[PDB]
Amino acid sequence: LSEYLTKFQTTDPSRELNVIIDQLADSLEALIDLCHDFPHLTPKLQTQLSYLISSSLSNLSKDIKANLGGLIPQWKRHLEEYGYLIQVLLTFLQDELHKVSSNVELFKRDCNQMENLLESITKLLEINLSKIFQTTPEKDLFIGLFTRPLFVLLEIEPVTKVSSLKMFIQRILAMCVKNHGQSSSIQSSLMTNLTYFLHLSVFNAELLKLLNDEYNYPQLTEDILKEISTRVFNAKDTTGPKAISNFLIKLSELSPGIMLRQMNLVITLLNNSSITLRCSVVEACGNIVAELAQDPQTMEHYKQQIAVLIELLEERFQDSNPYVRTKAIQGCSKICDLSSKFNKSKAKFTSLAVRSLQDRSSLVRRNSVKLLSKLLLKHPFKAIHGSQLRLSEWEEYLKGSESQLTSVLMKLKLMIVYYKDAISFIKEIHKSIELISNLLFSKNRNEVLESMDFLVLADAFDIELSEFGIKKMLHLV
Amino acid sequence: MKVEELIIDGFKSYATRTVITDWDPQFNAITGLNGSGKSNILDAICFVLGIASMSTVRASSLQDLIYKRGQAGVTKASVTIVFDNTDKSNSPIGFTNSPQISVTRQVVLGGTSKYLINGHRAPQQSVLQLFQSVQLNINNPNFLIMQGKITKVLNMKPSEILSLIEEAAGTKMFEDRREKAERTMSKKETKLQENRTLLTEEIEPKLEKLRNEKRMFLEFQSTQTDLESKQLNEKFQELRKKVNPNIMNMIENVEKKEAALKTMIKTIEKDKMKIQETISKLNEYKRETLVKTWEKVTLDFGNIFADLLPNSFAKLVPCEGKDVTQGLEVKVKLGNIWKESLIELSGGQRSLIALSLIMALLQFRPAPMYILDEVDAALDLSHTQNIGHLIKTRFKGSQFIVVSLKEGMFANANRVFRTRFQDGTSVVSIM
Amino acid sequence: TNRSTMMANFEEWIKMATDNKINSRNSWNFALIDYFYDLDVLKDGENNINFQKASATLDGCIKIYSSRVDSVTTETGKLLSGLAQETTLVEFETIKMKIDPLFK
DNA sequence: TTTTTTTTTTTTTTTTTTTTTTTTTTTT
DNA sequence: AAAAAAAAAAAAAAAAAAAAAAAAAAAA
Ligand SMILES: Nc1ncnc2c1ncn2[C@@H]1O[C@H](COP(=O)(O)OP(=O)(O)O)[C@@H](O)[C@H]1O
Ligand code: BEF
Ligand SMILES: [Mg+2]
Repeated sequence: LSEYLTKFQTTDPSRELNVIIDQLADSLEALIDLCHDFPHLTPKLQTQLSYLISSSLSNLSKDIKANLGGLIPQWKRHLEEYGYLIQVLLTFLQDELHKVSSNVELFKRDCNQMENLLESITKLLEINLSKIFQTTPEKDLFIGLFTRPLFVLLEIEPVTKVSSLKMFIQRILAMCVKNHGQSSSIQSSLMTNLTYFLHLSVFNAELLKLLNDEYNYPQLTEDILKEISTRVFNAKDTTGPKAISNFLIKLSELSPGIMLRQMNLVITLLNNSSITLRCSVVEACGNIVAELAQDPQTMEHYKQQIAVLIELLEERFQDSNPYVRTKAIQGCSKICDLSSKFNKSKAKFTSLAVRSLQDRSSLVRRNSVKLLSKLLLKHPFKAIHGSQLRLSEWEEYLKGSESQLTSVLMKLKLMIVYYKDAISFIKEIHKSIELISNLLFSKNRNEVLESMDFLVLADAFDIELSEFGIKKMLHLV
Repeated sequence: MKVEELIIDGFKSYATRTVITDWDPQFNAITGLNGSGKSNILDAICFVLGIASMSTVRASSLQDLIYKRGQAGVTKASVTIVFDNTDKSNSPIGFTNSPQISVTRQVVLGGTSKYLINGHRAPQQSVLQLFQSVQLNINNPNFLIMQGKITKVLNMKPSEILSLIEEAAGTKMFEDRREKAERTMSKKETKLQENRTLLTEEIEPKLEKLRNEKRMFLEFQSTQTDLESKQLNEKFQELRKKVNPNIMNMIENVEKKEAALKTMIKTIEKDKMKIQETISKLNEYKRETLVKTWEKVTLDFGNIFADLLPNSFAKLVPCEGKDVTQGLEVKVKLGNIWKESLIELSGGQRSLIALSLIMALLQFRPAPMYILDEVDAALDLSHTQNIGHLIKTRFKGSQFIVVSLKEGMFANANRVFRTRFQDGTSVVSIM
Repeated sequence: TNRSTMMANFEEWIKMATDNKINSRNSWNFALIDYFYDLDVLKDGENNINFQKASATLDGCIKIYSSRVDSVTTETGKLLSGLAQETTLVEFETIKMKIDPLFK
């Protein structure tokens, strides 16, 4: 076995193929010799050989399932040569598959025999396989024989693109991490793929989501998050940071709750100078809060975590670069687009937007004005007493309430607090409208268009100073 | 190239968008009063080609090329030129499949020299190689004569005459590009040496460290299979410090990537050697190519000057003791006696010599266009008429854009553009 | 029929080099340096060197060389990244920014 | 209609090329 | 004594490359 792996790593057939078919339905060496010459042997017989080996492997898996002292060593040995042979098949198929798409009919043929071998390998892996390999090193080597070719194949981009093969590989890895106790090896392989490639972050995120949701196993993703937090990067490549950022964004958008557990340590990544990493962290926090605000049980469980993530979201508005501020503005926009609680956070967002309208970054200005527009569109002060706000009318109502002022006491207190909050919001909106009318004369076409849209929305939601901006817009001719 | 239309907007006198078309690809002449804008049209044509010397076309900086500095309302100055790629022989190497090529240069108070090719933003370099590939190298022109510089042609240094000769047969566009390639390769070798230094300095000790970590695992594996007693368990617990259970896959990946890096480095060195050898053989060839070009241009120059003036001759010779590659000078013979110094020649004679040299260069390899500004300033009426007739009849080949104030050349001009300063700006009309 | 394929590959590679579409990813796919070494491609019908084609080949070779150097550099960066295993906040004061139509 | 890919266009940072003086020099 | 070429270095300005956002065409 070990000598066979050492040799393999260091390094008219049709007549014998029919003989092997009949025997299966020193012959062992003949099959290996036949399988060793795939690059030269015709593509016709390869399909039949792959189908035959898949059928034999499925039959043996069914026999093992039916059975479960017994003939344990014999079955273990037979599975060992079958695993070696399927590894040889996988290596020879990824050979020239790396060559193609680097023609297309051969690509379809190779992919089809690949899904056949994937069903065969899933049928193999579905069994417990624990008692037959008593020693952990033997099990580790046997399953590495299966997994390493899978990662070498995932190195190829179309393999990751094709959904059937992607799903089969994800299922294989999920079953492994769930039952064979190889979380460390799988995590190391995934981290190597992430640090060496850019097209596997989405694959890793989807695999982690599948493992979590359909196996109740968050340990692998928690360990991956801890390792990502503790890693350090060099300035020259930035490809590792970019892949990590993409993986974090995808994981946040898919499954936020599980990653919330390790986000406390993940936050430490913000101290790095990586623009991509900082943007990914802030966008991940925003996605987590946005997709966790839906579940009242989730708020009741993670009030403190959601509060600290939101607080970091407001605090990250101050940075030298504009990109993290822009990502924080999108996070705030998602939060305010959510129809939920945290009117205090909404008021803080309003204050931050009106304060940051004067940023030197045109992108940040555009995003702040868009945030203010969405705030105007979905302000909480519209459930009762209409949806139109006016300074004089609100002041008159506040004065009337003050003049009129247990149950009645608390009702008046709540009404006064609501009116004061509305007055503050309207004053902030008036200041924002004045600043946006001043800023409208800007070079950026997108900025001008979005400021015009904000002014139109403000005029529609009748405001005393809105006509001012309207005149400014008339002046844009 | 056979330019067919020219668009000038906000450039010097032409403040309004003036589009001039119907360019006859045989002989185009521009006429008008003093200050009408003919030289302004030539300056606009020079602008789009990518001229760098600002003092050349009557200017000091990029701002004064706009109608009235940054003032008077006009803020941007754009010049657009459109050629014809019907003939693929005289076509850009990189744009043979794209007919009707267009080049636009725009200058703004804020921006600087924005270039568009076929509507797509392109760098200044891109248009530089685009125009150099069609012999329109305006930085060292071989077809461009400004106003008042016709009599100074014989006053240029022998190095500039050598550059003029090298502009033909593709000898130019090669010295500067080899120099730039050498600079780029020298700069890249610094980075290559840096990567090699990090490869041989830090990565290798890590290689021995991971090899030492590899042995530890081979033993620890046996220890585990026995454990699967108390002293062995204690030893196993104590040895769980540098076990690195996933050392095999990581070390295999590192070795594979290092092998790939070494192969790429070796192939890079091989490519460098091949490029150097190719450059050596190429310049060894261009030496003899320059020899042939010089001989042919000298013969054509002599023939043209003999034809223009019946009792004169001219030739191009190397220096007194230096070879051809050092420089080239002009020798003139009148009657049966050679002239030791060219400073005693007449202004008309100097203009005729310059025209004969330009026509010899055209006869060797005709440039796509030839632009002349006040070429007949020091020529009499008879010589002006003879030059115009010879351009119309015998030379042909290329497209001529000549600014003339005398009837001699534009009387028989195939196409005539007349300029008037009408109202604040300049307008161009047919005939 | 190798001549036609070589000419087609040469034309497409020169077009790509002119278009500035050569980068680190496609560096080890289009090797026109070999065609530069064999100068038969950049020759006319009279065994003469076409210097416009020579300049195009030199430009392509230099661009591919630079792209390959960048690829080697980023691979080395990846190797050190895989083998290697504050106060970014700034006060907001520095973030301040600090009649034409009718007049025109 | 929804999503992935192309590509084009927005700054920001760094790179390349210009033009300034500053001396240095030799033949008449 | 006296007139004009010429090598040399730093400051300013044009310009290219990196990186992300917006817009149009294409496949499921
Ligand atoms: N930057 C500029 N802004 C405004 N006017 C200009 C500028 N440069 C040149 N002009 C005007 O354009 C005219 C150019 O005349 P020109 O074309 O040289 O006449 P000709 O073609 O007869 O030689 C000049 O009279 C000058 O006053
Ligand atoms: F100086 Be003369 F009129 F050629
Ligand atoms: Mg003039």
